[PDB]
Amino acid sequence: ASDEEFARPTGQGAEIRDDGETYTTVAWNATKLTEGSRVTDEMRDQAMV
Amino acid sequence: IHTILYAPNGQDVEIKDYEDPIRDITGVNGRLHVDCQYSQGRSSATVQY
Ligand SMILES: [Mg+2]
Repeated sequence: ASDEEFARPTGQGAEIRDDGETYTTVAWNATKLTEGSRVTDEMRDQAMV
Repeated sequence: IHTILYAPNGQDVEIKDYEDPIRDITGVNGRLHVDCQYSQGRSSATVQY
């Protein structure tokens, strides 16, 4: 939503002017964060951990 | 001599009010429809200077 404003100083009998609540968005665009690791079968067998 | 009074609502003077919320003015309006006709104009004499 738009910021709050100050009401307007006006004459008598004058039109009340429009300054309506105005809207926008922030767009999220979720980015795929990825991580890989590869290990050989002999490595997996021989390692202590 | 006949005074002919027409009103769309009721029989006599119609008063209407309005509130203007854009300008903060109240109005009062009045209306009547009127004619006048002689049924016999030979029933009347004018005095001329
Ligand atoms: Mg503004």
